[PDB]
Amino acid sequence: TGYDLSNSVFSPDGRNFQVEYAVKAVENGTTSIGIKCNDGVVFAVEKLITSKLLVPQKNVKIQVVDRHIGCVYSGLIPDGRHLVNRGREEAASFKKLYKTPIPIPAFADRLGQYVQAHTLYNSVRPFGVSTIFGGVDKNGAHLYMLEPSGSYWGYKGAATGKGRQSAKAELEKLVDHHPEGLSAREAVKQAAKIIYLAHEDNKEKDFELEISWCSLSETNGLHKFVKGDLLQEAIDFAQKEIN
Amino acid sequence: GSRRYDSRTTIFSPEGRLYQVEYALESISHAGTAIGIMASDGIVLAAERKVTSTLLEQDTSTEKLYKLNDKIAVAVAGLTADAEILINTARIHAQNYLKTYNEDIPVEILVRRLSDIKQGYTQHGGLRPFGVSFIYAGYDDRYGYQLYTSNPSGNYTGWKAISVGANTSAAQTLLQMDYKDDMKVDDAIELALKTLSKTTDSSALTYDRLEFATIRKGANDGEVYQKIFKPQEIKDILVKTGIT
Amino acid sequence: GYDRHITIFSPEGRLYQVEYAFKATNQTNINSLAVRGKDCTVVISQKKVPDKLLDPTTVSYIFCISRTIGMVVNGPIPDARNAALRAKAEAAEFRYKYGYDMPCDVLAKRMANLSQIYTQRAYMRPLGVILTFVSVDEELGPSIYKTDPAGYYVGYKATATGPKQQEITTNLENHFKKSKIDHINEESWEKVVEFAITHMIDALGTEFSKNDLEVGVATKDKFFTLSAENIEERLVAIAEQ
Amino acid sequence: GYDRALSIFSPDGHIFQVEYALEAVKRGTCAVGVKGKNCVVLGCERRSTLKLQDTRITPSKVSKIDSHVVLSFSGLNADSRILIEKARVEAQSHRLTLEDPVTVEYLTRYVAGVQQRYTQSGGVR
Amino acid sequence: NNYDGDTVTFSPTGRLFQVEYALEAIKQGSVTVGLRSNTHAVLVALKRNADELSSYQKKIIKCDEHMGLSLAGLAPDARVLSNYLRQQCNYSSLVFNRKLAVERAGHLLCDKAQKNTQSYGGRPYGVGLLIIGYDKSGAHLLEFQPSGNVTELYGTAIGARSQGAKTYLERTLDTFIKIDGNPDELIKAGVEAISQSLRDESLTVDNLSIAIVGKDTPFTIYDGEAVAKYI
Amino acid sequence: MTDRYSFSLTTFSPSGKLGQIDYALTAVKQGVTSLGIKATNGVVIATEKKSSSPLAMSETLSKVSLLTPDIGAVYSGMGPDYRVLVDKSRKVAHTSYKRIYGEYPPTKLLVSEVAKIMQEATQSGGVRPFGVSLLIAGHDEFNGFSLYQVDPSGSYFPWKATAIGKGSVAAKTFLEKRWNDELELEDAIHIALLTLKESVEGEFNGDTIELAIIGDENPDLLGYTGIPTDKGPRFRKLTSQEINDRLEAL
Amino acid sequence: MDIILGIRVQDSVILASSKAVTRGISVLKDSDDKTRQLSPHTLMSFAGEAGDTVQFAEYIQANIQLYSIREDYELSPQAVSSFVRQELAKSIRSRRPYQVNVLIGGYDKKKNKPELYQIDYLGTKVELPYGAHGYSGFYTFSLLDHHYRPDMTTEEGLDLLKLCVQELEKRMPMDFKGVIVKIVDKDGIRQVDDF
Amino acid sequence: TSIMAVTFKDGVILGADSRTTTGAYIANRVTDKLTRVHDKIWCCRSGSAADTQAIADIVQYHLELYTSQYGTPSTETAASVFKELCYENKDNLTAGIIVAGYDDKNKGEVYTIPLGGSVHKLPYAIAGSGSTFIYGYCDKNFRENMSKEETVDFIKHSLSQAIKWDGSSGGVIRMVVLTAAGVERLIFYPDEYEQL
Amino acid sequence: TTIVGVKFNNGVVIAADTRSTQGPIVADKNCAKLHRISPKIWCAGAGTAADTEAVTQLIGSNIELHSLYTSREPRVVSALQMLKQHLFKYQGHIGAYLIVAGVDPTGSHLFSIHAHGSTDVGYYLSLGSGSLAAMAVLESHWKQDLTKEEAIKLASDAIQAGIWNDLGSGSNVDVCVMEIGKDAEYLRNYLTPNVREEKQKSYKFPRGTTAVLKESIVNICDIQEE
Repeated sequence: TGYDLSNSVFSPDGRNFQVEYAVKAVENGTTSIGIKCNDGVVFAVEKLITSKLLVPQKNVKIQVVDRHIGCVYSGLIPDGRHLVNRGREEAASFKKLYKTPIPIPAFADRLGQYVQAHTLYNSVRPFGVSTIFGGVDKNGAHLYMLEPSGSYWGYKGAATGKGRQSAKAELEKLVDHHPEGLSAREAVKQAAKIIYLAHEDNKEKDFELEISWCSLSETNGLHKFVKGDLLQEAIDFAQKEIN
Repeated sequence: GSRRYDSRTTIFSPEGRLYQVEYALESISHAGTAIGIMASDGIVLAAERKVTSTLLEQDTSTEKLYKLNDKIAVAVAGLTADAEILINTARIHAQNYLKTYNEDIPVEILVRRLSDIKQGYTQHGGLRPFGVSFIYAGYDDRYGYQLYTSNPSGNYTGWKAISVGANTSAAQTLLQMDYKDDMKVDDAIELALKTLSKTTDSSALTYDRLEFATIRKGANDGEVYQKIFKPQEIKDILVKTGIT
Repeated sequence: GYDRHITIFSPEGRLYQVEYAFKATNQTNINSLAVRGKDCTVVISQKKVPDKLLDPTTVSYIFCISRTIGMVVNGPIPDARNAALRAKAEAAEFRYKYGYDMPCDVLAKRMANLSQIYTQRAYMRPLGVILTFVSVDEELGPSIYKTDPAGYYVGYKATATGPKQQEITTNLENHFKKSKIDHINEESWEKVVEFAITHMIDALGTEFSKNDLEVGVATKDKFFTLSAENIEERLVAIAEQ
Repeated sequence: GYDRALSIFSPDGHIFQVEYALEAVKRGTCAVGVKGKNCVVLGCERRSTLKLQDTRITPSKVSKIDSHVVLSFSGLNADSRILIEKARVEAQSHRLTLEDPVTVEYLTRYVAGVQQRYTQSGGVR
Repeated sequence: NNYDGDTVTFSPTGRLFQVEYALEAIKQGSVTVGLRSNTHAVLVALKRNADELSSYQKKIIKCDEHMGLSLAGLAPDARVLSNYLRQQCNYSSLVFNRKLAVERAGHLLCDKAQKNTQSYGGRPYGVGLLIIGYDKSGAHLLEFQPSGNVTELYGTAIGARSQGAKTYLERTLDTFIKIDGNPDELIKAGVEAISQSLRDESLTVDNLSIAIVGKDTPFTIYDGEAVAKYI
Repeated sequence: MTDRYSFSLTTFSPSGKLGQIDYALTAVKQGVTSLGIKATNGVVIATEKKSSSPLAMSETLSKVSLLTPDIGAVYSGMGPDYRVLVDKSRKVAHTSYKRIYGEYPPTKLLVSEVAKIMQEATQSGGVRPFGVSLLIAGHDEFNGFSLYQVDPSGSYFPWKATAIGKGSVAAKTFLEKRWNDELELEDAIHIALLTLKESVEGEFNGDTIELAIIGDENPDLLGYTGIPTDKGPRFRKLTSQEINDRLEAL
Repeated sequence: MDIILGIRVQDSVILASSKAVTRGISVLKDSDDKTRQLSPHTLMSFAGEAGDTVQFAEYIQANIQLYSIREDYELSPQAVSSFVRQELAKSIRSRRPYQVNVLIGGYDKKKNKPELYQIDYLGTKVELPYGAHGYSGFYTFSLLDHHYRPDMTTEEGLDLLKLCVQELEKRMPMDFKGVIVKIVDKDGIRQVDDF
Repeated sequence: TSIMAVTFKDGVILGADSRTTTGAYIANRVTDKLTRVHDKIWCCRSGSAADTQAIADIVQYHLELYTSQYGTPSTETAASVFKELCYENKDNLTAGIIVAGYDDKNKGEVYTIPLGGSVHKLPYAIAGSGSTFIYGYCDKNFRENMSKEETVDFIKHSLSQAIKWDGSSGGVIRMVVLTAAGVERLIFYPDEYEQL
Repeated sequence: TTIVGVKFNNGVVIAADTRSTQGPIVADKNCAKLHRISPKIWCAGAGTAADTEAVTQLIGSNIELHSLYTSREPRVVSALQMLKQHLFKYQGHIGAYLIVAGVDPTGSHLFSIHAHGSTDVGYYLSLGSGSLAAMAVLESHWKQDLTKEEAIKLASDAIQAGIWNDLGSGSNVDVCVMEIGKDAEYLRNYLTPNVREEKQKSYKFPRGTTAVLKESIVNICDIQEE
């Protein structure tokens, strides 16, 4: 029938068929989560290792907009890097005229111009990725998760991918730990444990720990990748918790 | 598999002739019957309008008679939407020739420019070709009076007397035996009126529902004068012919 | 059946894409209540209980187009942002060329024309959301105009968007009929907010909290949205009656 | 086309466009010509069976492109209102740019090149 | 099942089937094996012909003195992407006066390939590419796939019977990494890996093409008697 | 139908007529009842507002729009579909006419562009034509009073007494026998009130019934004095109180 | 410079074009055709800036010949000057101004009467019994009006031209090395090599 | 016409000369030299009134889109928009611009924009025709964090030397108070500063 | 050319003459300087009258559409901002000196435009070549909140003083009275200082004085049918 034939067409159920198929494309992949704290935001995503031939610190998918905005996606790899490359030219257009970093609440609209339009136009296929970005600006810390259907919402924590169901229940437990949110280093140790509990379905192949955070404490508003002793501290701490 | 012919008209039909043109021929038969006659003293044009009863005022509004110039005249039988585009277009091309060359445009060159517009739709793009048929009646200083017929296929041919609408082949038979080389203006009025009554299901054909126009050479200094006959004057034509 | 499922016309005479666009609004299950006061306008929409969504204090279903102009949207959110950003760009060039605030009639007139343009485009689908533009004019006073997915817009005394909108319209039908006036006689905007909440509870059939409601306030020469403390203050005063 | 694709090939290596284009010539009028030693004779068939046709005002199916170069076709007269006019423009352009009378082999490549260009171009026949 | 003819519609599996149909062109195409190190990089590709008298066309295109690649897949989708990388290497060496990064080249190819696949119609690129190059960070090999993924590996193999050479590269990976600065050990390592993937085909000088590039040794195409010593 | 020929509405249909025209005629017969009457002393039109929720404003919806001050119009169909043509008709009349001719175009030249705009939507494959019917009435010192009817096919024809919408069938016989050209404008107003009652009765009050008349030049509606050549608009709108006066005097 | 003179006699039209073309100071060639033949019944010359008038009359001749083949009828000389004026009107309003003068004359077969039109570099259509261009016309304007009559034949117009050219070369120092005269009558273009 | 701005403890006071002089004739002396693009963010204008009114109005709807889409503008964000327009239009449009706003965090800020445009933080700005005389007078009596009433008399006595000793600059001095309290406009009769 | 205006409580009144002069010779005795924007807002142009009317017909076909779209009365500022953006579209190559005067639901304001597109505001403004002459006369007549009768008298004295001084201004003067809540009153031939004197000697020449070469008769109607 003409219902499922062409996309960008309304359905009698109220939900377009391309939205349900886009979620299934997001569900297939690694597990990406995030944590929004009081002093900043913390990003955590699984890195799938196919074989030993991979070189570490190369294929990392987390890209940083300026210094204050990190970006991570779960979904089709070419569609994820393509959306980030657009936002780079989008964020640079605001700093060009206005000479000021782009606010994160309005930063979701620049990425939404590409995603929400491709759902309307037939000639271009919508993005099949779910992008989780955040950071800290003059208005405070913000964390957003963009859906492939074009909608987006803010989250103190979010989970996407195959393990989004088990990880979302764990993120709600961190709310009961502290009412004001975990610290910068305390959230990294708790985020890695949630990652290690999400490998039950991904245990078929090897995985690599991937964590990036942006806060006002150590970096004073900068987004950097966990390195040095901070990486091994979260590995050994969460390894004894899952025992 | 398949996924063709449903959008662009450039794909040929299994019969070699585009079915879009065949369906345009049926829309021509649904319109009125316009019968032109080419003579040495002028050209007679008459048609029966589609609108009816008493509600529409038929005196002022005439959709089947349009004047491009004091010589070239057209008779519109077909869809109005496709016809209106060429009406202003022909007026632009006719005045551009009068602007550049300062002369009356010949019918052969004018229709050729209009025929390429109908052909360009079937040539480039999937746009709809015009399925309206025009009857071109004009006078030139070389070939004299010229009478052609615009087909939806995009061509034109010379005709002494042409008919459209229903009973197309039946109208050409009645005009063949009544054709005369010495035929005057009044002789072409009565024979075209009797032929139109037999080829149409309505024998009444009052003065308001029927449009009548004749170019006459008997004007001052033999110049071409197009006289549009009002329905009040058309009523007197039925009295002279004795039909009504 | 291929043309009936797409934007092309159908033998019924009415396009099915407009009907499917209206059914997608009730799937979100977001009710809205907007009434026209005397000197002001209050728009209160049903706020689905947040968990992690946006900020816990305020989850905004009401997008402010410009100064003294509010908007509330029903239906899919991804179509609301493109409709909100387009209405802002038309308001900026309007106040620049004509040096005057966007009127409520033209604000819904240009948006209705854009809905018909997207229907004429085969590659792009029309907006499937219900757009309600609310503001308060100086000379014309408070006015509310709602744009259906078909594009039709006209003034409403009390408008509602949602599956239960039939119960909200019916309950508010006798409100203006009893007072025999098209607005609220209360001049102050404090009592107007308390009244719209009372009629909303009886219409939907359940009560609400400060996090279950978002109260928009459209005033003259200024526009603001009540915070969590202002919305809770209206609920406490009603409970003390 | 909405979701449709306009590329047409068919397994026989012969597109349906040219298959049904030759049928219009076979179903149309017949044309014949014979090239003699001192002259070229081109025959043409017209239908006079229809009532009240005037030959003088009717455009002749045999068109003169150049003084020593003529042209005659067989088929619908609608497609001839364009292709013939193209060869007439190139005839005056060849005598201008090259200062050469129209070459029969060169003009033939231009007439055959018009249809050749539309076969490779999309959205046109 | 109409999702195989439409690239703009999301399949029920979640990803287009046209990409999987494009992956078969890599397996049915030429079989190539390559590996790198912290100094040089080696690519061993197989050349094929349609007749005994037909010459073997080179599957290795040189886009830079320090950077090269090898193509396995459809012919048109390959050389078109080679001209894009050729202009990007000249754009960076001119405007920025620096060699093009290996990661930047991968992101540009993904944006150009996805633009044709995501848009209605277009020209989908179904050819795989193994790109090697040297810069201040050393040798790098990024495997280009038509699905839009580019990953950096020490070495890999594509084409028919790719699992034969892939198994040899995984167990010997720790050996090839510690070996650097010697072109004889890196080139000979690729000969034993491709021999397992090739079935019912002899290894000659005209069939195999070997090219190495690095800090000390630039990009050189070894043909004829040049590969007679290493094979 | 929905055949292979209807995938693009610009293509012809096997039925002999364009499918987009037949699809547009359905919305015309399902719309509100509108009409017009051209008398000697003026042109009167009658229409019924579309039924909506009781909380809706009746004064906001206007079934009568003015392209030029001397020319009125009444329509039956979708609301937004009417305002799209009005925005273009007013623009073309003020661009290709008012600028070069220095005056507003007459009713005949104004409707000629309105139909031409709809004809462009019929030829475009992607752009679909509107399914609304247009009744345009005007007054001038050259062609006098005129009332034109624009069909979805893209043409226009004058009508002395006609109607559009669902009540167009019952009004065709009523307006023909009960009204003629010998009647004045005042008698045509009473006939227009009884015409809408034949289709449906409901509430005949002026709240849901919008009436508009075209009279002579009114100096009070001009807005200034100016030169004696310029005259006031020939259109006059009946208020809610003036409509009820003709109801009790009917 | 580049003298082009013409006069319309009773039975024909006498047109004369210069021979020598002087480029700069030196004379490059003493024999050249400064006129172009449109139709057998129409003759038109060109004079003006070097290279602009040569290329101008070419595509004008191609358009007239193209329009004549379409209608199978030769374009009337009266409509030729209207088409040339249309192109000269757009030349002065374009980014590159073109100053081109033409003498358009011939024998109309419809009215069986000759016509001669004079057009300057401004592109204005003017019908006169005689015409010229350049600084040489100033001497021949008052002389032809005092002598030539509508009843003068073709043979007398040739001897009268010899008296004019003799006075033009004697008074003015410029030397065109003779003129090329082509008689335009019902019989068609007839060249005269006696000059 | 001379324009100047002096910051004080709680904000900055803006002022301008309302006379518009064409040649030797004054067309209108009440002309407004201050165009309001925002409540708390204003920009001074001097030189040709057509180029200043154009650039100020083009930015006027930029902050309207910036307010709803992004957020409340600041002095540094709003002043950078004027620089981008004057950069490409430097040859086509020559006009002086002084953008001095107010914020709830950094309080008042003054950014001087030349004819070609630029962004520089300065405690005070001096531009216009009659401003030639106030260079040495304003810097001597300038103080850090001046009082609200002292800043009013500072600019009043600063313009008094420019208005009395230069004809092209003069008229009714209009001073405004940008602070957390609100917007308060002042009007000064000429003889007030002419006797001082 | 002398054009001024006077604002009072119930509206604004303007004054403009009919004289238009091109060069040292007077081209036209009666030339209307009043231009139409909306029925409640009237403007008067100066400088080049050809480009002024062209801009008038440009905005007259624009704001009239927007007035019909909104179905309301456009603001006076809307008339000023559009005319300012017009000169920006032409890049200031068209010198335009006008006066923006009208009413709206907000009130009664006054504005003006310049050659480069500058906009000014004020209660009393002058326009034309007699702008300096008419502005100087009103200097002693300034008073706050003038009545309607004094608005016409004080404006007529400023124009009449410019007639006896500025030669480019004079002949008939047209006064446009615009009152809030009332249609605009257009007074034609209000002040006529010119007095036509009868000739002392008869200049009328009898028939047959001028010589005629030949005569001919042409008809502009259509040719006869018979």
